[PDB]
Amino acid sequence: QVQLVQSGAEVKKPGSSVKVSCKVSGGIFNRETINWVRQAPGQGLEWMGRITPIVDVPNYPRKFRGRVTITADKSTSTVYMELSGLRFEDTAIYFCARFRGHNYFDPWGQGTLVTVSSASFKGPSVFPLAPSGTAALGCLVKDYFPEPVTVSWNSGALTSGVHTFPAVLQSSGLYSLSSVVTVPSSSLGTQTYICNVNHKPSNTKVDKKVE
Amino acid sequence: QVQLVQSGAEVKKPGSSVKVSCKVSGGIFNRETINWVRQAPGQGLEWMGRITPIVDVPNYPRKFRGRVTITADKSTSTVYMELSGLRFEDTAIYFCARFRGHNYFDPWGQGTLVTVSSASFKGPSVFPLAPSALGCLVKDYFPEPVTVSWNSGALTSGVHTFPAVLQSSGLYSLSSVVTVPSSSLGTQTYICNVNHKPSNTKVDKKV
Amino acid sequence: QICLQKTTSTILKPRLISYTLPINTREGVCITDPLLAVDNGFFAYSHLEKIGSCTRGIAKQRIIGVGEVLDRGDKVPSMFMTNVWTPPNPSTIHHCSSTYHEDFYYTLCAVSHVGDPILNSTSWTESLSLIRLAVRPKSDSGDYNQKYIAITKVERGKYDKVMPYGPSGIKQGDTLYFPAVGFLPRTEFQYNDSNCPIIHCKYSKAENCRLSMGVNSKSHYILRSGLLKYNLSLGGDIILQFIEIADNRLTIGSPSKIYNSLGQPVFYQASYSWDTMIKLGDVDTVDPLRVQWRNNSVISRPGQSQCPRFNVCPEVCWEGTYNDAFLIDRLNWVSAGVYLNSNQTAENPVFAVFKDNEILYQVPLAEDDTNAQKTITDCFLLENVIWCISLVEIYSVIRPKLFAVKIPAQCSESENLYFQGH
Amino acid sequence: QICLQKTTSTILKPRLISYTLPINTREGVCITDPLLAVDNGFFAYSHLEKIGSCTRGIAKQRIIGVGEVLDRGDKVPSMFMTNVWTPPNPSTIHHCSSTYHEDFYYTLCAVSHVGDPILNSTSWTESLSLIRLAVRPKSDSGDYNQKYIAITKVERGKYDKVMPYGPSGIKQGDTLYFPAVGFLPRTEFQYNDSNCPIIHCKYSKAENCRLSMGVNSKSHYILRSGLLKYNLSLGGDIILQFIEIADNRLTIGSPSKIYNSLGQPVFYQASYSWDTMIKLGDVDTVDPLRVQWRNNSVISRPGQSQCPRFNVCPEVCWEGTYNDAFLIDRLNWVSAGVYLNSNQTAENPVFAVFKDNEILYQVPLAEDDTNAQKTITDCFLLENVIWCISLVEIYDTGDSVIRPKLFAVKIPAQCSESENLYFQGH
Amino acid sequence: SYVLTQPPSVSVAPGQTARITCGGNNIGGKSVHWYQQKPGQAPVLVVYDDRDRPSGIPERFSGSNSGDTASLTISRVDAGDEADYFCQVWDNASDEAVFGGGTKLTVLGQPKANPTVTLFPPSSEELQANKATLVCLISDFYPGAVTVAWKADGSPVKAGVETTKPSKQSNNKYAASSYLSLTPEQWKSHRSYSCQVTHEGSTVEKTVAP
Amino acid sequence: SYVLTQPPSVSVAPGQTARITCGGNNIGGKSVHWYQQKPGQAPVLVVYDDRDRPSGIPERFSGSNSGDTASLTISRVDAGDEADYFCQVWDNASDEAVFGGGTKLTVLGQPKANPTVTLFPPSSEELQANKATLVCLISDFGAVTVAWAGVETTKPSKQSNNKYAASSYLSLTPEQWKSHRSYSCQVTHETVEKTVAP
Ligand SMILES: *[C@@H]1O[C@H](CO)[C@@H](O)[C@H](O)[C@H]1NC(C)=O
Ligand SMILES: *[C@@H]1O[C@H](CO)[C@@H](O)[C@H](O)[C@H]1NC(C)=O
Ligand SMILES: *[C@@H]1O[C@H](CO)[C@@H](O)[C@H](O)[C@H]1NC(C)=O
Ligand SMILES: *[C@@H]1O[C@H](CO)[C@@H](O)[C@H](O)[C@H]1NC(C)=O
Ligand SMILES: *[C@@H]1O[C@H](CO)[C@@H](O)[C@H](O)[C@H]1NC(C)=O
Ligand SMILES: *[C@@H]1O[C@H](CO)[C@@H](O)[C@H](O)[C@H]1NC(C)=O
Ligand SMILES: *[C@@H]1O[C@H](CO)[C@@H](O)[C@H](O)[C@H]1NC(C)=O
Ligand SMILES: *[C@@H]1O[C@H](CO)[C@@H](O)[C@H](O)[C@H]1NC(C)=O
Ligand SMILES: *[C@@H]1O[C@H](CO)[C@@H](O)[C@H](O)[C@H]1NC(C)=O
Repeated sequence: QVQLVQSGAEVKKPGSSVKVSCKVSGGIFNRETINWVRQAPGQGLEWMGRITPIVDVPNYPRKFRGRVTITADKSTSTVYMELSGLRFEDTAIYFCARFRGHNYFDPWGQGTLVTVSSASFKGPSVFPLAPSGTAALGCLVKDYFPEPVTVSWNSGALTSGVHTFPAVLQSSGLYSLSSVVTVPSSSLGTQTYICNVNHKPSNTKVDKKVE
Repeated sequence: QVQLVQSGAEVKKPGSSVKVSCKVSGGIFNRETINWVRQAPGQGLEWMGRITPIVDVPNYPRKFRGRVTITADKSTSTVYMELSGLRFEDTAIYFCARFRGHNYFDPWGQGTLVTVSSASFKGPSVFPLAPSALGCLVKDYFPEPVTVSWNSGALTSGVHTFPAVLQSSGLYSLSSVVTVPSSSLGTQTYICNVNHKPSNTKVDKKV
Repeated sequence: QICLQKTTSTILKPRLISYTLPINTREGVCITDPLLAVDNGFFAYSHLEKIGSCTRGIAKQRIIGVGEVLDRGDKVPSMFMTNVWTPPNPSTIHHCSSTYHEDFYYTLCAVSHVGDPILNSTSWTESLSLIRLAVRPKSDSGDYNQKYIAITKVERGKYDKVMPYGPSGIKQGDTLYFPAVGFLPRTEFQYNDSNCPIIHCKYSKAENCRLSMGVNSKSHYILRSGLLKYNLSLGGDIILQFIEIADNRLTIGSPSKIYNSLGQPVFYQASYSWDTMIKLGDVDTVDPLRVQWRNNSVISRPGQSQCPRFNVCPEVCWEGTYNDAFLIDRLNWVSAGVYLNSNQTAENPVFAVFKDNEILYQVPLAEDDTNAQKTITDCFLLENVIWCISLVEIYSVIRPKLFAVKIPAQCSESENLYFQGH
Repeated sequence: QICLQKTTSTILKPRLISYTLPINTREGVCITDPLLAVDNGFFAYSHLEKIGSCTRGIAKQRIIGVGEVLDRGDKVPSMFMTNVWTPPNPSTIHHCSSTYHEDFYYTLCAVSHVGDPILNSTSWTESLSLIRLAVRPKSDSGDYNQKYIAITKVERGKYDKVMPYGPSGIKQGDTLYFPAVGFLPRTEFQYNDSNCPIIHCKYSKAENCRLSMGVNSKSHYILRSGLLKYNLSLGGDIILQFIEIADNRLTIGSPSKIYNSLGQPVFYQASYSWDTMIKLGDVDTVDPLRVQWRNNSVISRPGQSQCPRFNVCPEVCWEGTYNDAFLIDRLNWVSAGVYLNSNQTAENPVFAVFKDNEILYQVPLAEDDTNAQKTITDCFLLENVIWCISLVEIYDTGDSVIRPKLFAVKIPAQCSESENLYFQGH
Repeated sequence: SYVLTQPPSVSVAPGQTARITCGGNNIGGKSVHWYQQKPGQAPVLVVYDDRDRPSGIPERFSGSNSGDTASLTISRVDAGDEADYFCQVWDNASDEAVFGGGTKLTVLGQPKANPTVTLFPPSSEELQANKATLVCLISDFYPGAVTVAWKADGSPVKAGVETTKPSKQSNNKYAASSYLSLTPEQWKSHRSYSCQVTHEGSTVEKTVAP
Repeated sequence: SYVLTQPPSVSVAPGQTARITCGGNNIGGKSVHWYQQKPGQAPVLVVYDDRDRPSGIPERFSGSNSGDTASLTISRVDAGDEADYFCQVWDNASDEAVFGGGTKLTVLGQPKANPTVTLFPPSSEELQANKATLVCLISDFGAVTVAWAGVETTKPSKQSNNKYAASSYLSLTPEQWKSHRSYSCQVTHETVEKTVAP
């Protein structure tokens, strides 16, 4: 029943640092051994270190030397991974994971995408894709950086017929994506449709009514 | 992982010297063996020397002894290479690289260009290239680089800035041409904006 | 039951389990002089942490800790400390030994201002102390959790001095027994040189057995293994009573352990001289102490040039390492432990399951040429599965690591059906 | 494990590894009398710098250093010095020998005011000292990093004097053993001339073995190899005890070394007289010292006129060089070392992997014929790859200097470039 | 440092058995565990202890380990089994986890599917922002390869276009997008714009007009 | 001292196999290492110790060394394999690294596109400066030969759409630009001409 939930995506300048959190729920926090593992684009999984709160002394592989600092807070049932001196190659999804059988990992946190970049963050502009059996309407999530963005419809109430398309990278170094929903033409007059756009890196949320 | 970041480009007169830096991050600074390798145009790579900061005694091939000085600063985790008595033939990209296996290099720095010339810094002359496409001739500047924008960045479509040419005088020229609708000549103003930051010259030319 | 056939190494897959314990390894620090005991789902552990050299570094901390061994749901034994105590002046605490009884581990140690008493025996004034630690401590409970006792009455018979000498002991009812050693003046030690087996040993002399009962041929003391008995029924200030080991297959007093397995006591004595084959067996009587040593031909210990691994000819030598084994099957007399697979160096730890004359299956714990020293193995049932936990001193510096190894109940289903039939 | 077949091909590719150590050449300085020891991921190193002549120049500096042998992540052994000591009168320190134990290398040296005691034996007053160096020295923490001890108690039995004599020794438990030599007056030496093996040697006389047990036929002393034992458990005053080598295949006392390989000790003794085939073997007993010498027919050493390479007939000879070898496989008795491929001159270092009667594979360490002298080879595992480090005393062409160079050579696990489907079939 | 070696990719037909190997020196002496990772999400444990299945994992997933090669065998391969598969051991010598490089499982030869195309003009709000974007969304096609070309009136449009790589949807068909960026003057200066999508020799087309 | 000899150029089409050589006297006795360098970038190690691959380098890169010839063979060559490939040894005699001359590998990933020539006469403003420059701009074409002798021509570059662009200038005197009545530049690619008259 243990569950691991990580903090949201971030963007950082080279040379800076980032601190990712893994909130542990549903077990004896003191005796859980929490490991960190990262995954860079086009590469595999890389072990980064671990800690057991009752011992509270982390271990790391020597590849990362002094760059990684792992801590634990019994206050919050939270383990933190901090990575110093960020480099472009540190752009990756960072996972926490619980040690089992003294050998394997189960379960895993959902992952945190950390982008290191010279360009600062930028939240998106959101424009409505007005519609026309079924009709098609959507939201244009334009000119954001970096990934990722999440789109939901009617705060999650509507998920049937919702296609959120992967993003395009453009000349500017900015991304755009679109999310559309196919819907009975009949209800267009009376049913309300709102796209909920979230860009964690820029700390921006947007709600937009589409009609 | 070790990574190697070098200082920026340098333009130097013959007979002067230049000091290039190689910042080492990751690894263990005192025990990394940093080599220097230069790449002259139209010529292979050439080993120049090395240092291991725990020993702090560099060594060089006999070619470069007396002209190359390599030092290490553990307080900044930086290795330096100084080349004195510069000649034209020292024009090259200089790389640092970390020794591995007692035999190969991994990784390399991004490289530092060193250009050696008798020329003095000089802003360019800009002559309009009239259509019968239209362009701007950025002539007789030194050193590289210039940047050309049109209508102050408002026109980024249809513009091709060609790479420069180096004449016997030691000064560069280049051209930037923009293709525009044959009808647009009447009611659209085309201005190329040339910036030569090395000489701190900006020119605005209406074409 | 267990696999009783010779089998390849892949049937054993040891795992490291010391990451849940404060064995905080770091550069510039050495963790030395360890003990492990495992009893009734609890454990005792001790070490000495030094800043710098394992040998010459400043003593920072001696921990004496207890905890529980439990299945967290993933069907493996995990160790968590529950109660830890640190004595003042850790450089003075030597040769600790731990015994479990009901609510507590009782740990008996020597106090010394002259270093290791074994190598400074004519200068060491006998001085012992005991710390009692509850395995399940409770809030606001007086001295239930931690209770210190310095011993001041020791019955030692003809011995000048006695001392704990081994990692762990046993209870019998409400009487505790610790592995121990007695220092007897050599001039008072009588040994018939006809008891020295030198036939087919061209270079051995008949005097060699008696001379090798001390750490050198002219030592002031000889050393005799035994037990220190601590009978909780007497009450008040503890009187420890020394019980000497009987003289069957007598070798120099050395670190030993006594433990219960399948309802009966078993004894292991390290081979610190010329009889280099492993010394263990079922205890015949506890007082007077007499062990039915196995005639084991397959497990030995690394030595030096005079008494190397597998030597059986009497010589004057003080050589060897403590590498114990734990009986896991009395009917077939199968034991499990870590030996050092090397002749004249302390290297190459190998976890093995063995009978008197055959290693059934075994697996290296590390690479060829890995330095390793003391090993201490204890096995138990976790639900209906046999597990062993082995503390191994192993080698940037030598450190105690704890391994856990599941013992296979059968060799394979087809072998099981072939041999059992029915 | 290792390639066990003779291979004419190029499976050895030695690499230079001194560039990480403070061995820095200077014009006009000769670097002489080196030592190398390697144990448990640490090393000891020594040399003498002389201004001018290697033999008659001004003693500048005697380096005695220790350090670490690390795998930095590129799967090769790299050497970093951690602790260096230099005595203030470098001309007086001779014949250092290093043995590792726990935190330290212990280096035993001879102290002399009459030059090399081997060449001035009657005039040398026996004087021995030890420098102890932490392999990982620590701040504050006094006396631990460096400690100098004059030895006052030496048990030498029937020998008039004794001395360390070889680059490195071994520990067993808490006892140290250094290769050493004892000086015995020639008049006290008992030897039966009929045992001298002259049977098929037309020009050898029965007296030849006994005469060549000293550095010349009329020498006041004969030399006998052995060990100097130092038991660290005793405590208090240091007591060195000499252990003479047994008289099976006895040659003149000469630089030797004792080392552990695969869990047991092994001995090499340099061939400094008429028996020129390599002397090495498993040690049967350390005390008394007896070696089970290999009957090796392929590895020898260069000599001079009377005892050239491969000579086996007794002669009156004091000639040869120290070129040791390190056992890397006991089951098949395979060893690795550098030998000098020349008959009457010290020249042409070749790294070779060999059995008693056949060289399996070998590579020259220099690209043309090159003067070289002493070589010292120590091998060990990096994970599960066998590596050897060899110190080679050499004339270095690049800078016109005499100096030690250090090579690292990976021993191949596979014999062949490919699997060979002809021999194995389908 | 222990090293695991996996093939970079393995491809099977639907319903076949897929075999992913994981090589290492005497790997059969180590415990081998396997994780299934899809491009977005966290790894999922599919085999542990060489050959055991966690709760909720289909029996179709089974592992073995012996000698120098461990293997994950997937029976009756589903298109939803497309993922990157990582083997993992714990190296007792360095005391750290080691992962193989991962093996991407492609299920080749799935049923062919024609793309659905939807094209949106610039919105009034965007036009008020002094920009214009044409949005062409392509969904539900297989295989995952499309070429898109924009036409303004008749002429082709090469500037301003940005098109995605195809990526798999949850239903195992592909989706992709292409964006034509114009100024509001360009959008008004032409009569119609067209997004043309070619897949497997056929073409679907949509057009918008200001 | 020691010399490594590499072929200057090789051309392979996508999907095929490219084999780069590096020759040296008994190079089979030394360890040979290989680096990939793309224009304006740092070299990247792709093969070390004759035949071993670094992490992150795909299995398609293979290396062999024997006799007097070491080889780097790239299987199923992508366009992204376009680079200069250098071999390297460490010469134990001189104690120095030695590099081969490098082999320029070209992947023919596109159809043969032919140039677009634009010739500009000397501006009136330039002539008032007592100078004259005719500008010969060649775009959207892998290499060409320009023909007009005070000439300065650039080496071909690669555009944002993976095509070749180059320039060539002609420095003439104003009295010389006025002396004649026609000037032309021919561009030869696998010619095309432009003319300007004062
Ligand atoms: C014995 O004790 C004395 C102090 O009483 C100490 O100096 C000496 O080092 C000790 N010897 C050993 C072997 O520990
Ligand atoms: C070293 O001395 C100790 C103390 O007397 C002794 O026990 C041991 O046997 C000695 N070792 C040797 C090799 O003589
Ligand atoms: C312990 O002491 C009690 C009380 O004297 C006695 O009854 C009992 O037999 C003793 N047990 C042992 C094992 O000596
Ligand atoms: C070992 O052999 C002896 C006789 O040498 C015998 O007395 C003893 O009982 C044997 N041990 C066992 C466990 O049978
Ligand atoms: C260890 O000693 C035994 C017994 O003498 C011998 O058979 C074996 O060969 C030795 N092992 C090694 C590696 O020397
Ligand atoms: C040898 O000793 C004698 C006697 O003291 C001395 O005269 C001579 O100089 C010494 N030789 C050397 C080389 O020091
Ligand atoms: C000397 O050697 C010869 C031949 O080995 C032998 O006959 C003789 O007995 C030995 N001893 C003496 C004292 O001659
Ligand atoms: C060498 O040969 C002799 C016989 O000449 C033999 O006694 C000795 O054992 C041999 N050495 C070995 C086998 O190591
Ligand atoms: C060295 O001596 C051997 C044996 O006498 C002889 O065969 C050979 O020709 C000489 N020269 C060499 C090996 O170069």
